[PDB]
Amino acid sequence: ALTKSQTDRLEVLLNPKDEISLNSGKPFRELESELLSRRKKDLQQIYAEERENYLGKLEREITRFFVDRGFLEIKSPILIPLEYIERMGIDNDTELSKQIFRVDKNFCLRPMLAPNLYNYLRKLDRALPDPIKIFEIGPCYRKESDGKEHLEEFTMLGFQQMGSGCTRENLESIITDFLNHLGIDFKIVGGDTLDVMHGDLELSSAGVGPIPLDREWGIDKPWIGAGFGLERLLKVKHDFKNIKRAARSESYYNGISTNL
Amino acid sequence: ALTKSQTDRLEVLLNPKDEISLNSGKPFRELESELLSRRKKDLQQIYAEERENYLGKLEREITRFFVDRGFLEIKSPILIPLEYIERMGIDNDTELSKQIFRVDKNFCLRPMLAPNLYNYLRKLDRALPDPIKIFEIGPCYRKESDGKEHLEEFTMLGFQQMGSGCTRENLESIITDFLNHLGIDFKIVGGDTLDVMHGDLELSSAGVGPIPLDREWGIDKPWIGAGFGLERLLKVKHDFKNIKRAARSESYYNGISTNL
Ligand SMILES: Nc1ncnc2c1ncn2[C@@H]1O[C@H](COP(=O)(O)OP(=O)(O)NP(=O)(O)O)[C@@H](O)[C@H]1O
Ligand SMILES: Nc1ncnc2c1ncn2[C@@H]1O[C@H](COP(=O)(O)OP(=O)(O)NP(=O)(O)O)[C@@H](O)[C@H]1O
Ligand SMILES: N[C@@H](Cc1cccc(Cl)c1)C(=O)O
Ligand SMILES: N[C@@H](Cc1cccc(Cl)c1)C(=O)O
Ligand SMILES: [Mg+2]
Ligand SMILES: [Mg+2]
Ligand SMILES: [Mg+2]
Ligand SMILES: [Mg+2]
Repeated sequence: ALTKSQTDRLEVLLNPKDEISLNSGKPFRELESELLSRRKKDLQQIYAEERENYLGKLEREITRFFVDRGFLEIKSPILIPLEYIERMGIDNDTELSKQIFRVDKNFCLRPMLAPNLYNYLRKLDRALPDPIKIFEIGPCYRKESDGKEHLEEFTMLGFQQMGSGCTRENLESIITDFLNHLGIDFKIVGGDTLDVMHGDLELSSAGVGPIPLDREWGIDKPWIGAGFGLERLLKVKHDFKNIKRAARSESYYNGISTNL
Repeated sequence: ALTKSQTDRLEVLLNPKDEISLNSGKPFRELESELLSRRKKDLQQIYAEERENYLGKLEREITRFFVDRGFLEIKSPILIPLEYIERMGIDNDTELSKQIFRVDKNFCLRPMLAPNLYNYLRKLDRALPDPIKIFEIGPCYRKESDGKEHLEEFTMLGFQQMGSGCTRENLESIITDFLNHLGIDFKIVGGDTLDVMHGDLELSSAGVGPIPLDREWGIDKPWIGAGFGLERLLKVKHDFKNIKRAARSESYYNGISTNL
């Protein structure tokens, strides 16, 4: 019989599309050599043909979707002033206050895109015609307990529209077109707040403004927006058992173990 | 006559393609209203047509170049173990040792891509045919003195080939094809080491292995590689006077002031 340590080793080499019975009679060394051969072949095929990383490719595909729908592509700082966290209403009572990676005395790694998106909406309202539609994709950081659905370093899509047309119906239409474009099953469950679920996994939280917090950011128009984790989208699309398979990582490439 | 503070204000609104004499007789309020009008028009045109961010677009264009040349696209952690810095030979004597953004007790924001690229070359050598060609584009972080050519948060392209064909000629051919593809003037000046210059501005440092440091990373094959700053490429291509115009930023969008 396989030890638990041996099954752990085989599980890192197992891909969802495999159809191998680990619990059958075959010895560990033979099961391991078979899986090593397939994963090496998987990497050789990627190298010979497409050569694109799942996380980079997903970001490029989402970028094309939102640019084509009239949203301006934003690239804003990842290292942000610590004051932005408090100004978001994240005080000691909230969970997120304990999840911040602090840097130096006055900076942190952003755990969210909302502060920079607020700042862009306010500034662009002086220049662009109504409605203002923006989006950003990039790294975000949170301290988390170990869990199959959370990374400490992940990638967030955030989009926001401000001005006319900021209805819940329009928000649900964006989400619906977006996930049907990507081929990801979902249910929307519900200022108004709204979560996008895949089974028990949260793909997104979405919001409809105005809300009282807007005033602190110099915002006084209605808005709709949502934030999606890219690694969670990849986990669902590729049926990964653990989100570590979709992360920026030295241990996995497109969900394939790099320890061969 | 304009005050220095007024000229500073006008300089943030001035774009390289403008042809306005600030030192002429026109009053500040009129020069400011003219420049505000043009920059608002510039943003409106981006929003109406392409809607792509210069830094995102450049990353996508570089990605296509290297994928098409047979390099595997890597996305590796930005928050890296602090031990990687020492293992790179960065001790107290080097400048880079004082430039590290530390996070928690044992992590830092990566100032370079070399450690993760080394780790990928070693792991992929067990799976991929010779030669192994990889590249990564993403955020890097260094503490810097104020200067028109440096950001504390920037974006690095790093590529590396390991195995056969790792000659200086082949390295110079990659660099030359790459920058002629982008339309960026350069001179290459010179294990062997090699810098890619635009006038007095360093676009890249490049290297040819083996070097003694490889052994610490489990590497024992020849290699060639180089690292390029994306914001410096944008600064040259768009003739920005200060690299702040090309950065991830809340103050500039595609080199256009957002404070209008
Ligand atoms: N640690 C994380 N790892 C991966 N994705 C994350 C992480 N935290 C948040 N996300 C994603 O970012 C989206 C928006 O962030 P947010 O609504 O603040 O998350 P959240 O409410 O903390 N979700 P959860 O922690 O799963 O209950 C989420 O719906 C997830 O898709
Ligand atoms: N602070 C920075 N801001 C922007 N680009 C940078 C920065 N540091 C390095 N780069 C870019 O990354 C490339 C490779 O890094 P590296 O060779 O370590 O830089 P460097 O030797 O410290 N250059 P410099 O600081 O200008 O003398 C450089 O050639 C630049 O294009
Ligand atoms: N609240 C998360 C996700 C998000 C982003 C943007 C907009 C909304 Cl409504 C939600 C963040 O600030 O990044
Ligand atoms: N030395 C810089 C630039 C670089 C990257 C990769 C390879 C070479 Cl030769 C040079 C870094 O480690 O990121
Ligand atoms: Mg959470
Ligand atoms: Mg949520
Ligand atoms: Mg330097
Ligand atoms: Mg250098």
